[PDB]
Amino acid sequence: VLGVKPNATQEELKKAYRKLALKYHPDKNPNEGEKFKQISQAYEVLSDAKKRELYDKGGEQAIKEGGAGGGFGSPMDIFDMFFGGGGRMQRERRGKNV
Repeated sequence: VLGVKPNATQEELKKAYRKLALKYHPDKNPNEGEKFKQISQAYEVLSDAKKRELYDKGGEQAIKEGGAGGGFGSPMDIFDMFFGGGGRMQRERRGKNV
């Protein structure tokens, strides 16, 4: 979904969300505002110390987007999916029934 390969740097991803926020600029807060929020919060996860480290240490090779029963959600849910195998697989897509 992000158009990036497993060998992508967090910097690119950070850059992507910035563009995403500009691109998915809702200007309709009550309707498309939740979509923005997901990028903002997902971005915030990316900008999270632990998440950056974990990706940097040994996550990159898994960042291929499995899709097949991997916990598919929204484009921003990617991190929620990757960190969802620890008792969070029962959760829902971000922006589903909010």
